[PDB]
Amino acid sequence: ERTTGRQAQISNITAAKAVADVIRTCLGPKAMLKMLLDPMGGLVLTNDGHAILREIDVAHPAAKSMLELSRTQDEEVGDGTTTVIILAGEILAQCAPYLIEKNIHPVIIIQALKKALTDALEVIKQVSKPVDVENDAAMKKLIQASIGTKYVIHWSEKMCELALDAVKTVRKDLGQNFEIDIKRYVRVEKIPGGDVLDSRVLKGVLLNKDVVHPKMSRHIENPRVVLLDCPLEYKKGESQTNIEIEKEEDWNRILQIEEEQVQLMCEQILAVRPTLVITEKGVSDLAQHYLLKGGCSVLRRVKKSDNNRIARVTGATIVNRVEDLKESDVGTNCGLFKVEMIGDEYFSFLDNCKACTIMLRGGSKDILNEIDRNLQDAMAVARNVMLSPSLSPGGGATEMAVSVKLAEKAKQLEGIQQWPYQAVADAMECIPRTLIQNAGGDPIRLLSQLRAKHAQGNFTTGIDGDKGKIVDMVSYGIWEPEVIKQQSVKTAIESACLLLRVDDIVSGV
Amino acid sequence: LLNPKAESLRRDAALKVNVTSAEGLQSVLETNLGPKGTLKMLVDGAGNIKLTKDGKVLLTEMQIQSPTAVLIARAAAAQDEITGDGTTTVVCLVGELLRQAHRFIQEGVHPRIITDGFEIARKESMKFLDEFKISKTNLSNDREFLLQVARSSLLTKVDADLTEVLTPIVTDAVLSVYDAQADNLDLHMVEIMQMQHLSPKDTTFIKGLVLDHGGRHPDMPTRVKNAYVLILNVSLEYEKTEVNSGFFYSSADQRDKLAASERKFVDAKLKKIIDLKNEVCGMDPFVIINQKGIDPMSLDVFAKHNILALRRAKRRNMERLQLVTGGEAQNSVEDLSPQILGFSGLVYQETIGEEKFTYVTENTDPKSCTILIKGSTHYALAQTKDAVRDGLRAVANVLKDKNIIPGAGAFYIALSRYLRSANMNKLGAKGKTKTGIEAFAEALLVIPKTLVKNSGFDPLDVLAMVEDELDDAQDSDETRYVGVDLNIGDSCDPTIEGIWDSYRVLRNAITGATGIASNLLLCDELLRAGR
Amino acid sequence: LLNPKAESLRRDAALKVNVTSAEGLQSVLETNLGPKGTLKMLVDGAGNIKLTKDGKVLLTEMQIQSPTAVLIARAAAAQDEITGDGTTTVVCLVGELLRQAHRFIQEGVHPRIITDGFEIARKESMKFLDEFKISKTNLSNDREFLLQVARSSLLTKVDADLTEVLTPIVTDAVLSVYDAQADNLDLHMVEIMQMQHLSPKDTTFIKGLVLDHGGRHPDMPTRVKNAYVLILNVSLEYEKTEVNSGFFYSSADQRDKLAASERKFVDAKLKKIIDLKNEVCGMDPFVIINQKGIDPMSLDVFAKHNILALRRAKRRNMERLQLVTGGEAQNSVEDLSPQILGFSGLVYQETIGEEKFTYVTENTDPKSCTILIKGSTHYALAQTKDAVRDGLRAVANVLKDKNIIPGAGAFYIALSRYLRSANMNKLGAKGKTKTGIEAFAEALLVIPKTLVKNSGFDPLDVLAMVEDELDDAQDSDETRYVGVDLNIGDSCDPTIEGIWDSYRVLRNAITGATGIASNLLLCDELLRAGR
Ligand SMILES: Nc1ncnc2c1ncn2[C@@H]1O[C@H](COP(=O)(O)OP(=O)(O)O)[C@@H](O)[C@H]1O
Ligand SMILES: Nc1ncnc2c1ncn2[C@@H]1O[C@H](COP(=O)(O)OP(=O)(O)O)[C@@H](O)[C@H]1O
Ligand SMILES: Nc1ncnc2c1ncn2[C@@H]1O[C@H](COP(=O)(O)OP(=O)(O)O)[C@@H](O)[C@H]1O
Ligand code: BEF
Ligand code: BEF
Ligand code: BEF
Ligand SMILES: [Mg+2]
Ligand SMILES: [Mg+2]
Ligand SMILES: [Mg+2]
Repeated sequence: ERTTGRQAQISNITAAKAVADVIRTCLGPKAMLKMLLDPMGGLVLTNDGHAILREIDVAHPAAKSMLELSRTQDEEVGDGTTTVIILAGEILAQCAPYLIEKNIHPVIIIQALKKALTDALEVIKQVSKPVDVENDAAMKKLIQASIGTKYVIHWSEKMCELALDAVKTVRKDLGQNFEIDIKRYVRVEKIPGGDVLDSRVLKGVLLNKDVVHPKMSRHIENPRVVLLDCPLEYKKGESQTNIEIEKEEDWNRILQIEEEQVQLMCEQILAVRPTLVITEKGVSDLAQHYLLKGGCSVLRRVKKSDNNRIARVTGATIVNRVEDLKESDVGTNCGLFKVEMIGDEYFSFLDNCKACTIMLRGGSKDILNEIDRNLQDAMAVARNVMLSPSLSPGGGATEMAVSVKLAEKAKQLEGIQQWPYQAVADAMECIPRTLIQNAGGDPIRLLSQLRAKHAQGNFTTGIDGDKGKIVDMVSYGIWEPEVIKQQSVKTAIESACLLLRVDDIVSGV
Repeated sequence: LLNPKAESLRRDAALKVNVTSAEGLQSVLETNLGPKGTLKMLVDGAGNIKLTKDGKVLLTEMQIQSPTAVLIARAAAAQDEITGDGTTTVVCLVGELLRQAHRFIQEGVHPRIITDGFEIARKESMKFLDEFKISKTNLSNDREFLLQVARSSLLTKVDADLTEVLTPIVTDAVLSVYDAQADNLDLHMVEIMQMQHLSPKDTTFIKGLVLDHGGRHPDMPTRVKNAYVLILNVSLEYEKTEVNSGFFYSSADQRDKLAASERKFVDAKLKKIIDLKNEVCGMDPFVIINQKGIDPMSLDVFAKHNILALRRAKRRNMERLQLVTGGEAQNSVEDLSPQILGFSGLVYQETIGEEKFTYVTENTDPKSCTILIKGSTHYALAQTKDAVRDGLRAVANVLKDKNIIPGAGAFYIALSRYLRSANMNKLGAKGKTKTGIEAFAEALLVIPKTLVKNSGFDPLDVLAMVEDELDDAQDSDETRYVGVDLNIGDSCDPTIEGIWDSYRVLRNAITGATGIASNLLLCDELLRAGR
Repeated sequence: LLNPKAESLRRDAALKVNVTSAEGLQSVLETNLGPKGTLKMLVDGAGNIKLTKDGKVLLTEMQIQSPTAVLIARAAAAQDEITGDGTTTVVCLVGELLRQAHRFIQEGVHPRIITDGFEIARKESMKFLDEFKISKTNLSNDREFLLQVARSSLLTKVDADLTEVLTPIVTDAVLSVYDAQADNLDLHMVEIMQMQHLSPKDTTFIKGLVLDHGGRHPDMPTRVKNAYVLILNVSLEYEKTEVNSGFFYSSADQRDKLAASERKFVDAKLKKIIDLKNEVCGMDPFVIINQKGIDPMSLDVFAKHNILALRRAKRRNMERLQLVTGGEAQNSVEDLSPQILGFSGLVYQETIGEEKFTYVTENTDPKSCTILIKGSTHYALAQTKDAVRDGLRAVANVLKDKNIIPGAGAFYIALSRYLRSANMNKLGAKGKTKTGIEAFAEALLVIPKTLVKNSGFDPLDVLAMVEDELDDAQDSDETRYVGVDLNIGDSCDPTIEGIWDSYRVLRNAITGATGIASNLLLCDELLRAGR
């Protein structure tokens, strides 16, 4: 029913702490795969944090808040998902003692944490170095960084390629910020089989819809594309259109009219001399015929999302009513119209030998979803940099810097206001630690050394994954988008600040 | 830690399970592997008996609940859905792979080291294949070689004598649709009409296209010898007003006048065709097929002029028939030219009691055949088709990929050995990562062993023989392909027996099984949350 | 085939299960193996917390339902019931043995070939042991060597600092009861009195015998300094007529006369003793113990003459006390001589609130000590005893068998290697039977691996080291014992560290585990019939 007092507080903290506990063995280069079972049927074999926590229903309110943190974070940057959860926990946990043990009110611990966040954020931008968003080589060895710790690493280079080759493709600066809608303009397409490398980033689209009529062009050299909303069949009246006939030879009259309007429609289209007509709706058998000899291949039923991406790699602006069909609505700038038959399943291409279609190949419909998600992380950190050319010391280095500059300051602040501040510092340290642990090396040992080396000797010094020894980032490098280090710490400290505002929990609508 | 409900095998228990299951599924399909496999007869909850020996069949035909057994099944189906062959091999490969790996996990080696090894071995395996394959000239018309591919991928599911019956019927079909001079082919153009009555040994190869829907009218042509063929697709039956309509006669017989007025729209478009069978052969030297319907009154008109009229045809037959005859798929009847009908020699409608069966025999430019599968029962008619498909997509693959691989597990016993002595003096690998490639190597010996395990002769022994009769022609130089003879128990030359594994299968089997296994091994917790 | 009900895992499924289970039980007890093991805390259905790290404890303390898990448990209990040590090792040995064997079964080799190999290897193992052992002089009084045996079989279940506390207390006890000059010993003569209060580190060694039942009377001797001790066994309390009897007084006080008449039978036999404590030390320089009872009125008589009277003593103490004092176990009081009492120096009754605790300190011819186990709680008092026993029966075994074996898995890593290169150039085996001995050989590496698996340092790596630091002193000749150092991760000399495995344990561990495993492998069907 009800639970006021530290009772509340505790269960919240423990709850939140437990959330972390699950995916903590998923943060690191040697991170394991949490094969989860969804209710609907299938499975999820991913190790990408947010993709795990999504597939786990929780009860305790805090555990629900803690769980959605991984989502809002997966919405800002594509990466840094697992990290925010672990941090968001350790913060609450590291407050636990001064929260009750040292009887500090939640207002005070909040007043400090909100303060320690800003200072902490400084130390992030302070250690961050900028980068050439255009230097293909830098972007690659940047995207590569956030491809490690995932099944997609055995082709790491191959991945950053398909990543950049797609981030830049749908990009479109615009200024009067840079707009990169990976979502609506980079439709992926996972096709079972082949090899990983056998996957490319076609600059166009790929529909499996075949051709409306047999004897129709399998591939127009340079096709003239015409995209339209409206269907291709005899329309009807949006009023009480009811016909009364007693005039004998009138049946034939009307029944004919239908053929007649389908004709007109074919005309208006055929007019601008098209070779490829792709409509979102249907295609009357009649209309097929008049578009056959009219000289063009037809494609019926294609999703809006599928269509509007075509209209960016054909230029062919989509148009509804045909009696208004302009000639500006061309089909210029569009290579071939291949129709490769991929294992008993016909496809259609529209490459040009603004929106690309990443086509992945692996070894199962299952294994592909691993790739797709892994790729998304790549293609997202690429976008981040595109809109914030700043990077942060990976290997948990940044995380340790903030640990010290804060630890130092806290110790030199004096007042009850110090303890909560001190905790944010002590908290931060958990990431290089989770890393060192999931590496196998001795946490107490490596950290003391990493922390010390940090205290003076440079701040771009994190821990090396497969190794387990402290290395300098600059050295073997593994910087990550500075944006990630923003959110991870922004919302984590917020989460903590929210849950700490709770002193009572109640049940009933 | 947790929240109520939601179970989860963790730590090495989760891996224990994963491997457990895999090993299991493996053993259950090992039986239907090799020509000397086992024919299971499974019946569903309705009593539909069905025979098989095709891993895929048995696999999608069962209800599996083991999560690991699914990820392995799905990846195996995804293989018969691309290479059309080797669905069985891949389940063994991911099984045996996990066993071989679990041995070094069980001793301590972190799984990530056995997975690293796998990828390394995988590449080296796929390199070795490209050096192992046998580029066969695009030169088709080598029906001899192809008939060995037909039998190869057939004995894997056929009544022996029936292998010899289907071996040609398949090859000729693939060829018949394949377009010489490199190019390509779409198997969809090989209709697979199947009919009951008379055993599955009686099945036949039609160079044309056989269909069901015959001329449904008494006074129809029992057999149109030598004639044109019209590819029709416009509704030759009564229709209605696309907008709400109704008749309203005020006069006694005005009724009647309006009666014919409805049918007249038919004859309008129906005349445009009937005079075509006049305007061409209007004096005897003929048949329309039509995808849509043909009502009674209309069937009369066609039966009147002796025009075999078929209705409701398989819509994909538009394209198939448009090759069996040549004539354009005539959608509308308006712009209908007499110089666009198709041509077929004998086009006869074999009536089999209530069942109609129109054939499109004698063609000039076939380009689209029909494998007529005969068979007394449904269970056989089923399996026979599942044998043809798994052996037709098998020949057409020998063409697509202009390479082939010696069977009898030659490639496996090879790659296996190679990797062993490779890293011994390669070190082009890693530190303790040698384990994983060592496993992968030993793993591969699934197929050869299992191949004989099914035959009979002791796996361990006969495989030992191949390992000997092999290096024999190595210590004497020269290349000699070696495989397991599943009849004697000695080794033999796959190429000489006529035993071939399609290249694209092996390329999508190894990269596949590893993808699963190697991703399974990195699994450390099986959740089950989210009501 | 069958009859309703009654299930039965058959074919290789039955073997699958058997090995499955074994492997399992194995993993569950691996943890409490080695000094660097794991302390589990198991609670029953009543809430009786109890700590352990002794395979036997954990094993008989659990409810197992797996048939194979029983045959393995029972054979493991049958080991702690003879050698008193190594209950854990034997479960691993039968586990790992089945795994190593299942590998060659899985490849084809008939189990009967792997069992044949086992027996062959077994003999060769037991031969090798007799050549590996270390005959230690029957010369006891080598408390130094024995104190290393005490610590060896103690760190396997002790709080470290407490090992040093019990290491002597055990050895001195074994010695104290052992009869020098070859002869023999019966551990039963080492009372193991245990009492609550004050941690299990405070436990003590008594050269005499400590007991509970004190002198239950106020005016009793709080401490009989220097005196005789009477071993009594006749009922010193009221009795009844062995045949149905009853009193019938007709007179007012005839009642009374008959009152004392009943008690008088007591004093009759009771006088024969009270004058003995006169007839000896009837002037001060004393205590009776009695197995049976001593009613009130009688306790007065003894308390009157200052005779510490104890009643209801542990009946096996007749023999233990008959060594702590020398005096004959005086059954009846008739033929009771004053020259047959026993002698003890300070015999004081430490009263611990309601609890009485009489000690029999200062003895001339001990021959029967008492290890007083102290301990705050019951869980500790439990485990501490289970540690002493498993380490006392451990020292007394070093004596019985005048041989010893270097620990740290020296003998295992040895026999393992031996068998490998043995048959390579022995052929004193059989045909395909080499498999079984090969397995058995590889099998043995359980203990060394598991030993370090618990410590931490990677099994595969550290064991590799021993395999090196070993042949190093072989390619240079000379014999050098090698074992796994569970502190560093390098090898070391067991003999130098003070690490010993009792001979009789190893002799009954190998012959044991093989007996089970080898008989399990020949199993092909698990019935479950006969309601
Ligand atoms: N190559 C590596 N070596 C050491 N640390 C790495 C390496 N790769 C990722 N990191 C660090 O680990 C975290 C990223 O791990 P990851 O498993 O990808 O979690 P997320 O889902 O948040 O990306 C960051 O702190 C990053 O600095
Ligand atoms: N007669 C044969 N002798 C040796 N190997 C053969 C023989 N015929 C075909 N095989 C083997 O059959 C194996 C494939 O088994 P099959 O039962 O066809 O399952 P799938 O093809 O679904 O994996 C191939 O590896 C091939 O080497
Ligand atoms: N400190 C040590 N270093 C290496 N081996 C030791 C050490 N101390 C005892 N052992 C090993 O302990 C093993 C026995 O394990 P234990 O836990 O005593 O189970 P059990 O004795 O019931 O089999 C022996 O094989 C012995 O070699
Ligand atoms: F592992 Be994270 F989501 F890239
Ligand atoms: F049995 Be397989 F699919 F050839
Ligand atoms: F753990 Be054992 F019984 F020495
Ligand atoms: Mg990442
Ligand atoms: Mg096959
Ligand atoms: Mg022991």
